[PDB]
Amino acid sequence: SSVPSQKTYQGSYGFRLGFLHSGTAKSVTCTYSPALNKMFCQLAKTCPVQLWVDSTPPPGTRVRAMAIYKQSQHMTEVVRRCPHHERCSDSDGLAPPQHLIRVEGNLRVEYLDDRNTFRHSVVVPYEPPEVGSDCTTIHYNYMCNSSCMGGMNRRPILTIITLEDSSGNLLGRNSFEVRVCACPGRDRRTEEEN
Amino acid sequence: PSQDNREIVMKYISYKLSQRGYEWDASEVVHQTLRQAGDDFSLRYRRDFAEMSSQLHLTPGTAYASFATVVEELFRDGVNWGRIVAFFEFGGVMCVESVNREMSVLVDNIAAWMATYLNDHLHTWIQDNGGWDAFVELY
Ligand SMILES: [Zn+2]
Repeated sequence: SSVPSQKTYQGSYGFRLGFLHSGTAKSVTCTYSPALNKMFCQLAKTCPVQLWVDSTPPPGTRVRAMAIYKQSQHMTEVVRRCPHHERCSDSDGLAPPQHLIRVEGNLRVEYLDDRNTFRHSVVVPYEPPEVGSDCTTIHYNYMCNSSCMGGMNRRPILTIITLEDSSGNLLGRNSFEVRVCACPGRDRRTEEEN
Repeated sequence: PSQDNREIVMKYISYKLSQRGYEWDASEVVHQTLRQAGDDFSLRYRRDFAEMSSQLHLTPGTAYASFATVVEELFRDGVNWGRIVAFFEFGGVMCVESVNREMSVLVDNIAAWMATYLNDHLHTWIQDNGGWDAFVELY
């Protein structure tokens, strides 16, 4: 009956999200707009999300991703994939077919179907940035366009990224809007106009 | 039935090692989808397989329990086809790594270890989830 929280929480470790400086040139697979806090991508393409931190969390920390609908009319509905893409055989062997968000290139990935909320989420172990770099980068995949009727059906969503400890207590939260579409460039410069 | 799964190990390792120069050994379409799925996983998870290797110091004296510890971490959250493919691919990576270090004898050991872990922990799950022909139906 309740809704996950979108409220930002930099917490004790100074948790903040980052994105690549990709432009809106045509045929761009995934691009982020700072002014709208909205990422634009196309199905199954890698969307890099980097995690920026002021104080490195202890080992055993986890990074969870979860989608919610943005409009208050639909926030109580679970964000799941269309029927066409659930039965679509696009599974990598690690992700259950109903989940909308996936993580690629991480064998330690796990998918949760919450037995009380019935909301999907995907979580990886937190690891500090690679030696020489400054931030932890995660590659997400969205497995269904927002335009998909029978699933999202034109309803904008947000992705919530949270840091939690071994037992799942909140250490940090951040959020950003997401549109999965065919032309993320033209559709970005469009939404930026209005 | 256990002998049928020993074959899947040896066929997977023999073809992986035959993709390199080394020749070795001590329906076919079930092995076809496994081998290609495994070729996919070594690109997607090269850094994970590299980590799993460094934590398993592969020496002539390496016991089976050391190998079963690394593989048991792979199935900690449950067994699925993706993690099963990583298991076959990781074993194959170890066999390829051993002959590249002039330690070809270690291949016969890794094959035994994979066969034992397969029958002792993975096979009961495989039968209850539609068998191997459920794996060809998804991949
Ligand atoms: Zn869909």
